[PDB]
Amino acid sequence: ANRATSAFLDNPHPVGVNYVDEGSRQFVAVAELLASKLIDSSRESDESNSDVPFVQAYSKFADDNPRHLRVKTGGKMANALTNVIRSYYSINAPAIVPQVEIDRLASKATVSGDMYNSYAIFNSVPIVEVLSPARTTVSIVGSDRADVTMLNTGAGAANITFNFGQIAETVILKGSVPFQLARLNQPMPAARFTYKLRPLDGPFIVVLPVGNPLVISATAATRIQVPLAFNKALVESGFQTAMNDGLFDIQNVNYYSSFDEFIISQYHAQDGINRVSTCVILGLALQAYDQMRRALPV
Amino acid sequence: ANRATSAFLDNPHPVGVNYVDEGSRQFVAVAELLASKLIDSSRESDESNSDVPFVQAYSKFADDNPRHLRVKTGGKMANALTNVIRSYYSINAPAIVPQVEIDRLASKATVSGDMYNSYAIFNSVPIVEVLSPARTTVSIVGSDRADVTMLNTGAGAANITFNFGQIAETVILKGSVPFQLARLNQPMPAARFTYKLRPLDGPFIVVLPVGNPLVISATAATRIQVPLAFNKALVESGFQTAMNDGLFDIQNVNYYSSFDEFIISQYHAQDGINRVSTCVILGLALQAYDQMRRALPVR
Amino acid sequence: VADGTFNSMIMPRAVIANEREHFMKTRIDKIEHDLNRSAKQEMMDRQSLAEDYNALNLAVGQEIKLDIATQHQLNRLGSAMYKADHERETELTDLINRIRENEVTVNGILENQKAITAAERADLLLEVVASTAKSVSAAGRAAADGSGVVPVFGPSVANGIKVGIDIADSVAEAAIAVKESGIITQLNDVYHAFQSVHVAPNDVIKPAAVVAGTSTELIGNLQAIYSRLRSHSDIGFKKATVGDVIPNSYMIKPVNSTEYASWQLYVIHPVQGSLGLVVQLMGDALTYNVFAQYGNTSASEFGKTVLTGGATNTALEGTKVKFQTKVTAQQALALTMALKDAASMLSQGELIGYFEQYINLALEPDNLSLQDNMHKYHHLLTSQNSPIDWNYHDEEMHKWLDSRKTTNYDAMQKKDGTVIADIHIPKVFNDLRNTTLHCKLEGKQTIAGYTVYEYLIGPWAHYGDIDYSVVVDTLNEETKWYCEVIGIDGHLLIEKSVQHKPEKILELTVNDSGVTSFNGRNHDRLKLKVYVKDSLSVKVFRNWIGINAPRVKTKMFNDHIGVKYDYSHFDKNISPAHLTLTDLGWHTWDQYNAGNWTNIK
Amino acid sequence: AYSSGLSQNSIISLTGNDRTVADGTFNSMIMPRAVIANEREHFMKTRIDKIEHDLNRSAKQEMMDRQSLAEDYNALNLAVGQEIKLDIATQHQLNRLGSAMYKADHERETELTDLINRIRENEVTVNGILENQKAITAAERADLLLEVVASTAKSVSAAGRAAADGSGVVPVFGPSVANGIKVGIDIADSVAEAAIAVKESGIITQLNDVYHAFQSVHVAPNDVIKPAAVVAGTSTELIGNLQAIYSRLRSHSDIGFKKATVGDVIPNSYMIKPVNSTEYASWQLYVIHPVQGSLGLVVQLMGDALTYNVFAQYGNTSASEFGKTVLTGGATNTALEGTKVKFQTKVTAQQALALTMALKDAASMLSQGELIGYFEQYINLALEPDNLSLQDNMHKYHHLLTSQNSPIDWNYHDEEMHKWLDSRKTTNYDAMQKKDGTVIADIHIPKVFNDLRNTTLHCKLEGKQTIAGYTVYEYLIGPWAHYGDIDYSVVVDTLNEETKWYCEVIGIDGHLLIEKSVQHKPEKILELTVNDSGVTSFNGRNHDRLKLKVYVKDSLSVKVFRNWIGINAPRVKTKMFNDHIGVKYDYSHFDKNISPAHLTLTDLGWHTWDQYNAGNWTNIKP
Repeated sequence: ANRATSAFLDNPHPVGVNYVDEGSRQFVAVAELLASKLIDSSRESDESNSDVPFVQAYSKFADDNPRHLRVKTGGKMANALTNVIRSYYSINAPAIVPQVEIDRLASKATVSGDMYNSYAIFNSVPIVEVLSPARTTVSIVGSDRADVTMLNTGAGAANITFNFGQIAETVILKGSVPFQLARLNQPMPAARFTYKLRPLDGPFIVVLPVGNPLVISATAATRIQVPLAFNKALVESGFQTAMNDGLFDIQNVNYYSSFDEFIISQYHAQDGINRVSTCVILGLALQAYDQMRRALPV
Repeated sequence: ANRATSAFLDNPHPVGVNYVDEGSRQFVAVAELLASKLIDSSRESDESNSDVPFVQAYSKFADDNPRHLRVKTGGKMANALTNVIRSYYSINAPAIVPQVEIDRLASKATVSGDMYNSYAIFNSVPIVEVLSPARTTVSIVGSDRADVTMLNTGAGAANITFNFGQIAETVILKGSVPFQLARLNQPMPAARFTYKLRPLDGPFIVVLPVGNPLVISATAATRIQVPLAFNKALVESGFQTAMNDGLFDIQNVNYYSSFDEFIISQYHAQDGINRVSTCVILGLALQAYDQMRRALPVR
Repeated sequence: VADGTFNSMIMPRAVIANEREHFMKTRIDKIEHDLNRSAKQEMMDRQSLAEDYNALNLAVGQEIKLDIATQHQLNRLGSAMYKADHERETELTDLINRIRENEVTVNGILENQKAITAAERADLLLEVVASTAKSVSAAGRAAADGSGVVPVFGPSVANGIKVGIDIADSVAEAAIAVKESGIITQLNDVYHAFQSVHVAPNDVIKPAAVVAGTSTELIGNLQAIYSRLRSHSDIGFKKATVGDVIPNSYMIKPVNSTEYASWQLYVIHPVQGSLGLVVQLMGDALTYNVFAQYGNTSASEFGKTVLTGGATNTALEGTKVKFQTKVTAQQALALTMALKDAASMLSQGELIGYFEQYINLALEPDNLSLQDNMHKYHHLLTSQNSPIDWNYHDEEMHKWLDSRKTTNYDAMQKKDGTVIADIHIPKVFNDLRNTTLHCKLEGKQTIAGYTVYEYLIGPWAHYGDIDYSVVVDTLNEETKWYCEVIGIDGHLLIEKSVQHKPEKILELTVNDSGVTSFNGRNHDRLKLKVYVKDSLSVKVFRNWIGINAPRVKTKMFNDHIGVKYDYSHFDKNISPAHLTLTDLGWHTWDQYNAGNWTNIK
Repeated sequence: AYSSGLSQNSIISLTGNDRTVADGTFNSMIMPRAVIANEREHFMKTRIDKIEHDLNRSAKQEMMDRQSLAEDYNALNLAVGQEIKLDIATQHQLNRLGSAMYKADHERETELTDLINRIRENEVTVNGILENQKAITAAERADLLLEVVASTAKSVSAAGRAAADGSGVVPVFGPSVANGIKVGIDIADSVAEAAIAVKESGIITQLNDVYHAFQSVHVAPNDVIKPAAVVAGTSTELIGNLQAIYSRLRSHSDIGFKKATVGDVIPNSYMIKPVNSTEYASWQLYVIHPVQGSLGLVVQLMGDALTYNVFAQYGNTSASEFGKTVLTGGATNTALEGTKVKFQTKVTAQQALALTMALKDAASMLSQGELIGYFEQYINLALEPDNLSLQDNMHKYHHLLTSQNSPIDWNYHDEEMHKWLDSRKTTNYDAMQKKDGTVIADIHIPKVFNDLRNTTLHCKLEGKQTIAGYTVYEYLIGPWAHYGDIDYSVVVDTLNEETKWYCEVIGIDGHLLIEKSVQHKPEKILELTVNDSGVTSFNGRNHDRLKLKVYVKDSLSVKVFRNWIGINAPRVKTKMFNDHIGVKYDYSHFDKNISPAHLTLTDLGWHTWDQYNAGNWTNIKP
């Protein structure tokens, strides 16, 4: 038999284990709150044609009054935020921020470090394995929308078994032409365009008739506990900025096209629950990084 | 001649016919307004040293004071919103919420029930049918971006007809290699990469040369009237949550990967003008559901 | 007031969905076919027919050998279909004659009485013309039905015939002989899905006289309807000829039907016709689609749609129940139009029951308004203002079938030898009226010890040269049998004495219009009468000089009105026991005295 | 009180949760009807069977053909103790039922060999169907099977089976063959030859009563294939289940004929219904006495409860028609008071028992009217229930009752029923010998008639295949339910004065070609000796059945006479599924033919296959 896998689920590198205490989670939450206020002040500064609102926001964030000759990097908070993002990604990235610096920056605002009081839906579709018989070709393309192309060159119909993992909550399959799908040892139903499946049910068998190729489009949705301040649009923008700014350039690390792939791949791995907990904190850090960098380009 | 169709456009199931009056529209708008305030109140209380803003917001929403050692479900408004969502999706779902309860909840806040204040743009590309000769094969894949792979195994060039319906306003066709496309009874232009089409112009004929396969990528834009409070990001997120929570689990109903596909499919069926009105109200309800459940998660 | 019990007792019943109602019907048709045609008799008479065909001098490539299994099976199917069709034409010609005799009373009936139903008008017309059959009800038609008009039963003909004879890489004479004895699996499947339909002139007079106001219009409508029926029957025989498996009708019903949400789908595939019908019943709404049986280049059986009446979903999922229709496509379309118009004032049970009964048992609905609308639509579909252009579709069906025959034979000629392909797909069995065939005449008239066997010469749907011959078997060792051919100007008497051998009587040429010149006058049909003492069997053979004679265009209403031919002379007889030598030849009516067509006088 | 434990699919009723159909709906139009209780339906269903019988078999033809048949039987030089004389009225009547009954059973076996032959040819694809389509209904699984084997009679529905039915397989109608026969003439203690001739012209009143309550049941292979495929891991197991079913059917057919010749009246199957039925208070009772069976069934319907009892048909010699109950499904009251309606069953005991097990397990889901209609339609019309889930359930129970692990065993009951029958033949003969004498007793209770296969019976053959002018008549030699020595004779009658007719016997390896020219008289063709296992050694190989083909010119009829050397040959133990898969034979060569027109002098005799080339099984390789 031949097995096929989604590209992004292969070999997830270990995540960092350093800044996960109660104080560190408070610092990340404080950075998100203060960076959001900074970007709001910059908009207000432009509207009112005065730099006074921005100066107040920058002083709170950077612990220093902005100076025209200086470059406005963000102060100690920006440097600390950049280093924790590096440490969160990989276990080989050193932790260079002292704990006394984290505690001092955590006291700038009063916020709870509760990272598990809300939820967010992630759209990366996990295809753990697709097993096909001989004389059949199966190709998997896509992460947000997985298209599986199957061609049958054998004498008779083939049975292709899909395994979507045990983590995803729902999966919706739509085919180019009607096809029949069922679980292990259930009667095959009539040809039908769209199927809705719960991955916990078990492996699913697709009967592939001989002839024109059949393409199945796969869309999934999984629920991950996140803080209430989480915003997926900001996290995705922050992920690209950090990747472009060379914050994830560490040896023996795997790269991903989106933060959705990173958290899902890290979830279909050994110690998935603990890995996801660190990934959520990284996402909130990237949310603060996106806001702070757009207000203070460098 | 073979026919090819979009997967999401088939067999649209009937949508609910209850809770679509003016009083019911006010309830959904009130629920959306009160759900948003609940989110901002929780953020405000988290950033402060007092829980008073959250206590007032939850009491207004749930009609009971929050309590320790309690699940913080959401109260009667949460139950009404959940059952109302079930009714809109399918006509087989029961309508159990009394109208008196809906009217009482709609009096909590003051908002208009306008569902036609503004417009929104939905990106699902409707390919109603692709008609190809006997020698060729055509495969349609995708909903937001439709890729049609076209292979000509015959001796000469083939002509394939594209029909995008009459609902969509613009469709942009982009090919892997330059190709030719023109209307019925019109001369073929020079081979060019991209085409802009108005679907009302008529069926479109594309010349398929013999040789390597030709893939055409299609993107379309459609305008559907929505209330001003409509937010596409929140509606789509709420759509996935309701499907995960089983609110759409009922007999003889089709399933869709996104709210964009759902509304476009109902638009293209008979009585589509009447069906989209109910779908828009369900969209605003899903917006309230996302805010309310993210503020008060339950198992 | 009533309790409501009698209403439920007269409600129509579903005769397709009910498995009890399908088993009972199939038995009766099988019993009816076996009684009139016996497998033992036909198989035993195979040798006699084979020698008769060979004794006819047919050039090479234009002769049939019933020693071949496929050729024999095709012939019995052809003879049964032709005999039933031929009998209907004689009945129609007689009916036209009675109407022309009483044109004055018929004209008064067609004009004065118009508020009565179609059935009532037909009954009054039949009584006035004093026809042999005076009943228009279903029971009366069944009671007054000849032996030959019984529809042929598919499985009965195909029962107990060897299928799938395997010889490997052998060209020996003995291997060829054993190969010819068997039949291919495709022909067995075709025969298992074949049933014929032959409508009676009494059933056709209701559509013909529903809007007619003159006797000429009524006669012309009758001729126009029967021209379409004969063309459809010719298509039916050609369908089994080519190497293709014919589709057969089926009904789709829900796997677990609900009390209040039930739907029915009917797919009619008339073997005698160029078009099919798809009917869907969802709720109280009826939707129909008329498709073309030709084309179908794809896997789907349905071709292009030529008439639309809604949206019909043929991809529904449910149980499949199979049946054979006893009505033509025109009749099925006529009812589905009337049901669609009257869907509001009929219940679900009436809609299903009326439709199933007509398709399966040729039973007209008991509703008077439904029946009147049905026959009004039947007249429209067979007139010149029909929504369907028939001549186009029958022509296209002919071209499609000949194309399939060529590609099926050429596909086989590659896979096996030419001889193997020839015995499996004959080229001499093209069309029902094109082929060489025989008619086993029956006789119930005896004039002075001479049994009279009547035969209708024509009408012709093909043009060229035709030959007619008789084979007479008589218990006596020596006899003298006469053949008389009657036209308009006069009749032609010939005398023969040869027995147990075919003998050519008439050489005829027919032009593009389908009209022959019989002794200086244009004729469209002739009558052949054979007189024999103590005869046992008389068979009439017909053949065309060239194989696959070209077609003649089907005649519509205006074609029949333009040319009028007298048929009153077909009634008179002669007495061979009182014949003389001088009376034997071609003589006209002015020679004979009034009432004695035997002596010149 | 029997718990099978078999898995059964859930049944969805047409009536709904209310358990009553809505007036004027599609469901009420397709509901099953009661063909037995309604007089209009039952009075009709008699008429169609009578028409079917008289169409295929004519009484006038059978009366005329009596003289020629007697001459042919006489020309078969049997021993003085085994002579069959057709001038005796009783013997002629028993021959008519025997010849018609055997012909139908012989035709069924011929079709079974062809279906087995077709299955083995496509063994690779048949295996693919069985394993892959594990989860599917029996009817759907079968429909795929007959489609891929490319066999005749593809349709599996009742209408299709009726349409593609031969003239010889029509069930025998008892009352028709008992018409116009003189019964009850008296000689008044006269022993003169003239008086004896009169006595032989008539029959006794008992035989007339037996004939008026007789109806044969013959099971088509296409119906048999459904219960075989419900559990079929491989194609070999499918073949074995086919043989197990038909061997049991042949055993029951012989028992049915023996009941007519024993000397006792066969009880009638009947139904008891209330004098004035009250809505929601009605009860139905059915008693089935299958003439072709060793067991009976009593089914009672009281409200929503179904109760059945399977009783032995032997040993009920004490003021009752029911023996001991071999299988109990509840309590059945046969003393119920009501009107008495008689019917003749068209299904075997196992089939009727199979349906009543499924009905009991689905009584709650189905309505009372559905239970009545489905039962009556199957029992009286052989119409399978329309409910696909119920139909699939019944075939699962059919397989269990036929397989080795059946709750009731049939070898034991068939053996006892045989012992009971021949014991009653001796008692009836002994009593009649005392009362009226040996000469009269021999007239009314012949000794030669024992069983369908034991008795010397003739089987007319119909031929439709013509090879270069030679009509082909096929007769299947075997299988046998007895061991001993058997003989086969072929009678040929043609229109020509001089004839040249050939015969051919196909074995596993090679075939034997012979030529004979004697016509209008029996001609002895082949001799066999079969051992205790029913297996015969033919030219050095073990066979269970052989193929016989007669080639003739301008033939009118061909008859095959079979007889055993010793009267009342012993019975081989009935074969089962395990012993059918234990040894494997081949019947693929039975389709091979020869061309007598091209036969030469040197090709006659016994020639193996390798002496010929590929094809051309008529001329020898030089």
